Amino acid sequence: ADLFSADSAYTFVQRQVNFGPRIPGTAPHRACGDWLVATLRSFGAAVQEQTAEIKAHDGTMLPMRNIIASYRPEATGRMLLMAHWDTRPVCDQDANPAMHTETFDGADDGGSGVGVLLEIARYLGQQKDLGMGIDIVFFDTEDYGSYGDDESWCLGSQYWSRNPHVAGYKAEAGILLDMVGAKGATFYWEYFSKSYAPGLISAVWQTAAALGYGNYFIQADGGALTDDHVPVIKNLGIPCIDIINYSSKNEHGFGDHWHTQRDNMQIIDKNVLDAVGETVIRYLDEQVK
Ligand SMILES: Cc1cc2nc[nH]c2cc1C
Ligand SMILES: [Mg+2]
Ligand SMILES: [Zn+2]
Repeated sequence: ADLFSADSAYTFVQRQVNFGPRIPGTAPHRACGDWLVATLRSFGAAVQEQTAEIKAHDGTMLPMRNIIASYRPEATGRMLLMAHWDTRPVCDQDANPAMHTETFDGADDGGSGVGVLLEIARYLGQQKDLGMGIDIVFFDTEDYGSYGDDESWCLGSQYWSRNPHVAGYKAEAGILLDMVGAKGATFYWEYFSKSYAPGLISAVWQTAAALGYGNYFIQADGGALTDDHVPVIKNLGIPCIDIINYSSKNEHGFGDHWHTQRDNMQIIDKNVLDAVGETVIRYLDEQVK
């Protein structure tokens, strides 16, 4: 199956990275956001932006910019796809205490999910007579928190889930992609995903298995990860899963590149992007019925 161009997704990641770090409040962030909006529109999506001024953990006032792209916005049966598009300002997990004040590319952490969903949006824009509405949401200000302070992360998704772009917004299911591009990635059952959306997690992991991606989508418990999907679950009641590279066997749970200078384009593996994208596209295809 090649409904999902791995080369194209890779290129989308590289473009994001070549803007420079998409750090909230900086010029590369603004330019990359403009480009994301324009690209989604070029793929036939109706795109709107949700802006707000939000207070970070350190009092910094961030210009949150969520990006919402919709196909068939009038349809009542909807599918939701999510990723965060900001970059963490500092790679304060670098295994070199000197780099805890510098910037990293966020190729996997932010770039990968956005790239996969941009390629999926291209695919969808080529479809005529979609069977369901589809919303692609790029959350801002996901990666600006402090460790141990759970509420300081996922600010864009908190805001959107508490203030959706349409009153009573509902989708049948939600899929969040987070760090879905690194070589050797392992996608285990994230706890909140399986606890609140067991049917969706089963369907997606079995879809991946059927496609030959059981080496990436492992049918075993992973971590309990408070990601952008949890506010959506809690405040909108949408069953959401999180496809995220994480393993308790990793020193940090997340890949060793996470929040280091090594989260750059050299960590990206086209085959991982392809596994995730082919899986998600096949699931969508079998849901628009
Ligand atoms: C702490 C944390 C950091 C992240 N960075 C990208 N996704 C993330 C998810 C969590 C839960
Ligand atoms: Mg493919
Ligand atoms: Zn991060």
